[PDB]
Amino acid sequence: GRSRQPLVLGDNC
Amino acid sequence: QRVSHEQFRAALQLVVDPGDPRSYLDNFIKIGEGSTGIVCIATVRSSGKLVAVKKMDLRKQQRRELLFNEVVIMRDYQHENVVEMYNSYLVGDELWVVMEFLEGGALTDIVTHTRMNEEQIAAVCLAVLQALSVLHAQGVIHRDIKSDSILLTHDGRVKLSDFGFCAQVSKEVPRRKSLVGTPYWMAPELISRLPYGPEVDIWSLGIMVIEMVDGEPPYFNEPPLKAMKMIRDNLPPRLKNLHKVSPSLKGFLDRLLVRDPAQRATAAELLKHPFLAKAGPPASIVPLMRQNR
Repeated sequence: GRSRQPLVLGDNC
Repeated sequence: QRVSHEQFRAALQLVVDPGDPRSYLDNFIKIGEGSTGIVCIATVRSSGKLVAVKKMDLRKQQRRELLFNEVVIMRDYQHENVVEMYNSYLVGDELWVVMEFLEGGALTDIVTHTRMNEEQIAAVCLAVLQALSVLHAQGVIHRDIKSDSILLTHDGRVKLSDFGFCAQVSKEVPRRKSLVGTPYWMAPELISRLPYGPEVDIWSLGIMVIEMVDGEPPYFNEPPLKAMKMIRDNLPPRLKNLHKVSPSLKGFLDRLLVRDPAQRATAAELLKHPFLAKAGPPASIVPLMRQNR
């Protein structure tokens, strides 16, 4: 919870 | 594997400045772990000027190809409400982007330690929207709108930063579909990986407005992944401090936090919204900054 970190889905890995 | 690394590095070389900036930059002072690596300030030896340097490890990205976007898209971009990029370089296995140093720091420090008033909120929203109207008219989506991406000068001027996830659309490829952002600020269509446009930044701006009023985005205590599930499924989140927001701020926010993206207001429309006539000048922001409080 309370995370300010981005998320990028590695959908093409 | 090594082949994809070496190809990727050669490709990036074609879009960065040639040369080793280590020969001209001194006195590195770390200020952050940013989106995709570390952010330092440094002094430029020939001018005495301070710059910000973002360093991104080529081997540590979730989607390495995203490193192409900012360095190409923002290359010679000039706007008073957008952080200026000066050069980029390849240093070992790191991409370095050199840019203007915003001495006032980020809006996040404010929003977690104080309570903005509506004059100040409108000034931030006007600035951001001036930036987003011009960006969006030329096909550029930011995709990581949140207080951490908004930076300030000493005298309260506001600039958008952190273009690392930005994307270019065009006539022939008008939509993106990538799950990119910061979970609690993501538009629901982007969460669902449906085609989306510039509208996504308008929703994230809504969430940032919630930050400015409540201190944090909705569902912030939930783990990121469930929070994302809720955003995708529920109706628009509501302010916890709604009793403290004016009718014009509520009506503004209602045009941002719309699920149907085709019904959500555009930046160009929002520029005309009466909430923004309450905007204070840069001086109105200055009392909020850590140094003056």
